[PDB]
Amino acid sequence: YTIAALLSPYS
Amino acid sequence: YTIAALLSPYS
Amino acid sequence: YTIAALLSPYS
Amino acid sequence: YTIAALLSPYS
Amino acid sequence: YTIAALLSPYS
Amino acid sequence: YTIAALLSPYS
Amino acid sequence: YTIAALLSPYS
Amino acid sequence: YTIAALLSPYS
Repeated sequence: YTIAALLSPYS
Repeated sequence: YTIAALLSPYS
Repeated sequence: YTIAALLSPYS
Repeated sequence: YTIAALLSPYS
Repeated sequence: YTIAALLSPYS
Repeated sequence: YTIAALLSPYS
Repeated sequence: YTIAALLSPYS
Repeated sequence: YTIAALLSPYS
């Protein structure tokens, strides 16, 4: 399988 | 702010 | 007799 | 994905 | 902050 | 199969 | 001839 | 996964 996820939360 | 992200999942 | 079978399961 | 299989049964 | 996530993949 | 999960996030 | 077989796969 | 197979060839 293949998975790609990106998360760049800012405050 | 600045954000740069790249994702190239392959299968 | 003769037999030929191929199986390439992927996940 | 990639798959290559050959079968030539003879009788 | 508060976060709640559940993942139960099966095969 | 069987699965049981509980999540009660508070803020 | 006589044959007896049982299979109960579970998931 | 689950698999169940039976084969009783006779001659």
